[PDB]
Amino acid sequence: PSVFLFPPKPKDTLMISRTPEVTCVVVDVSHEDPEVKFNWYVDGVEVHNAKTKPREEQYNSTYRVVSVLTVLHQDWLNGKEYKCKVSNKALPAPIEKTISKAKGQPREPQVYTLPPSRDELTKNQVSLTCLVKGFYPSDIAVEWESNGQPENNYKTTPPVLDSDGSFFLYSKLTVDKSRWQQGNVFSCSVMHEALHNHYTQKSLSL
Amino acid sequence: GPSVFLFPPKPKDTLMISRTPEVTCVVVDVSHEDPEVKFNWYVDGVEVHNAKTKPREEQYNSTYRVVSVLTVLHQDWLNGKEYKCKVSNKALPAPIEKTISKAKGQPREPQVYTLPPSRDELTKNQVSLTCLVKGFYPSDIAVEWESNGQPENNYKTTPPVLDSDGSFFLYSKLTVDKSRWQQGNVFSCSVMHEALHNHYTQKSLSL
Ligand SMILES: *[C@@H]1O[C@H](CO[C@H]2O[C@@H](C)[C@@H](O)[C@@H](O)[C@@H]2O)[C@@H](O[C@@H]2O[C@H](CO)[C@@H](O[C@@H]3O[C@H](CO[C@H]4O[C@H](CO)[C@@H](O)[C@H](O)[C@@H]4O[C@@H]4O[C@H](CO)[C@@H](O[C@@H]5O[C@H](CO)[C@H](O)[C@H](O)[C@H]5O)[C@H](O)[C@H]4NC(C)=O)[C@@H](O)[C@H](O[C@H]4O[C@H](CO)[C@@H](O)[C@H](O[C@@H]5O[C@H](CO)[C@@H](O)[C@H](O)[C@H]5NC(C)=O)[C@@H]4O)[C@@H]3O)[C@H](O)[C@H]2NC(C)=O)[C@H](O)[C@H]1NC(C)=O
Ligand SMILES: *[C@@H]1O[C@H](CO[C@@H]2O[C@@H](C)[C@@H](O)[C@@H](O)[C@@H]2O)[C@@H](O[C@@H]2O[C@H](CO)[C@@H](O[C@@H]3O[C@H](CO[C@H]4O[C@H](CO)[C@@H](O)[C@H](O)[C@@H]4O[C@@H]4O[C@H](CO)[C@@H](O)[C@H](O)[C@H]4NC(C)=O)[C@@H](O)[C@H](O[C@H]4O[C@H](CO)[C@@H](O)[C@H](O)[C@@H]4O)[C@@H]3O)[C@H](O)[C@H]2NC(C)=O)[C@H](O)[C@H]1NC(C)=O
Repeated sequence: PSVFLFPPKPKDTLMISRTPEVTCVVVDVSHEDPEVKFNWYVDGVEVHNAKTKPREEQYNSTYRVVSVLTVLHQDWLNGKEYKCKVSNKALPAPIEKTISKAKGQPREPQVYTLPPSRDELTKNQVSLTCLVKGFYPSDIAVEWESNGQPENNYKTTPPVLDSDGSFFLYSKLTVDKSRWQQGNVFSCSVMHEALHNHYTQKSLSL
Repeated sequence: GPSVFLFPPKPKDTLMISRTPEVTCVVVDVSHEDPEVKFNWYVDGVEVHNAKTKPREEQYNSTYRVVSVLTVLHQDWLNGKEYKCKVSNKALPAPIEKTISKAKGQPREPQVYTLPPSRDELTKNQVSLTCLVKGFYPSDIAVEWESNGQPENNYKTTPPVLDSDGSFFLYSKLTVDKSRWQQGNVFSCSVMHEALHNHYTQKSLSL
């Protein structure tokens, strides 16, 4: 049996309206031993808010038991430490897995929008590029809009550790060349904890 | 018991006949009770005997580590031949087998575009030169920066990202002093991929 611990979504922790949560996933539970017990602690103090989602039966005669704990936005952003304690009959000793936010001074991202290369103008579609660099930690959310409507044909690279100790990434939005040439306005939206109101956007148009 | 890992060649090694592409089979957690290890190599299911096995190395956790390296032909790898490493040990109920090959699928030619720094970034001491590569399959690729015939140092490249059409794309960012950019120096982004003619292409960028 193995224990995995997953952090909340960056967008959930940056907006008060949303609900962030820490997920503790237990895999490779055998048929003979389906009993799994969960204990949650926050900086040592034990909490009792966790809930256990229904367990799945996978393609190899095992079970995946998942426990979810809701966290406060400010506790996570302050660097509080969350640990998941798992006990099972097959285990010799209880397993403890620990997670928290990355430590360090947060740094404000810089957002630049880049128009399509002149070479790409011969194609039927063009690439709109959003460059975000110099931010820390790596938790971040990027979205594209146009006239207040979310564009959906975009892909974002994972954060990459830059040479100065910060992170950078690129986001690529693909639109029809006709939409670009007509003067439409496209925006790149960035959410990070070091930004004022955790939000900024840069526009891009011909 | 022992665990087996199988590593593919480096992309530059398969794309240039001057270099030597290799496939590495690694066996870890070999106990002192049964330190003997045997390797059997198979190319498309046919056994080969030109592999080089290196003497076992004792790790500080009281376990041995044995490595076997097979040299491959460039055209064999690019044609999708499967390579199989078979590891035999007396502590194993059965031999362990691992197979590796190039990703299946029709190759697609990369498109390379160079993007100048954003006008907003010109207020900084450092500016960002962006190289965009998209539409390539498989994801094995090499991206390098150079200027005036000499390689550049301060560049980073993102991992390949699966796009919406089933092909890959990535970005490479070169960081230079604004003074060098504004003086008209020419920076070029060179890309190595199997779908390219001569496996090499180059796109320049300057002011
Ligand atoms: C028998 O079957 C078992 C189950 O069957 C399934 O498993 C597969 C075989 C597959 O074929 C399935 O078809 C099959 O049904 C199987 O159990 C396997 O075991 C695997 C390992 O043995 C394990 O792989 C690991 O996966 C994790 C992450 O897994 C997530 O992502 C995958 C996709 O990549 C998802 O498919 C999966 O469901 C998991 O989902 C993520 O977790 C949650 C839950 O969804 C999400 O978070 C929440 O999301 C919600 C919304 O959905 C909310 O947003 C909420 O707020 C969130 O919290 C999360 O988003 C999901 N992810 C995504 C993308 O959506 C990988 O991380 C593992 O990679 C490891 O790689 C190295 C190599 O060892 C490890 O070292 C490393 O560990 C850590 O690395 C850190 C580095 O940063 C380091 O700091 C740590 O110290 C280090 N830890 C340790 C201990 O070293 C990584 O962990 C790895 O690939 C499979 O996930 C698991 N199955 C399932 C279903 O989970 C058995 O193997 C199989 N065989 C046998 C013999 O039993
Ligand atoms: C006893 O100790 C062994 C050696 O550890 C070292 O020595 C001891 C004394 C300590 O000092 C250690 O701190 C020290 O590290 C352990 O062996 C290790 O076992 C683990 C698994 O149990 C192996 O992890 C696997 O690593 C794969 C990648 O490994 C490459 O990259 C490593 C750096 O990140 C590098 O250290 C490796 O040597 C290897 O390097 C590549 O080698 C090839 C061929 O030589 C080259 O072509 C590449 O260019 C090299 N690349 C680089 C970057 O250098 C992972 O891919 C792999 O993950 C895969 O499998 C897991 C399942 O386990 C999947 O979940 C995952 O998705 C993925 O598919 C895995 O993590 C590790 O490599 C071993 N170390 C060595 C040196 O071989 C023993 O485990 C330990 N025994 C016990 C009981 O503890």
